[PDB]
Amino acid sequence: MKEPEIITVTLKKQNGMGLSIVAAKGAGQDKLGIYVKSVVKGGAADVDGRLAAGDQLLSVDGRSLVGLSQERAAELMTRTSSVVTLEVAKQGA
Repeated sequence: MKEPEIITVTLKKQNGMGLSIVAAKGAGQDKLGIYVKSVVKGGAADVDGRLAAGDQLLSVDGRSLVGLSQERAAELMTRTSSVVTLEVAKQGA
């Protein structure tokens, strides 16, 4: 069985979020997680070096995006305060 690495990271907003995301399902998960399609060079997450491309997102600022659409997650990420906590999962398919 595949065993990824999920960790909650805390980053701030410099000029939005330069990274692609997707709301789909997978294995051992009958919901829709917010996966990271890619990260635009220059973004706070890219420059820092925490999350990577082809990852999964569960919790955001204390909340949980388990079973939400790409719009709901993306819209929620933009409607956040200065600091934004995100729990990424080290995986890939």
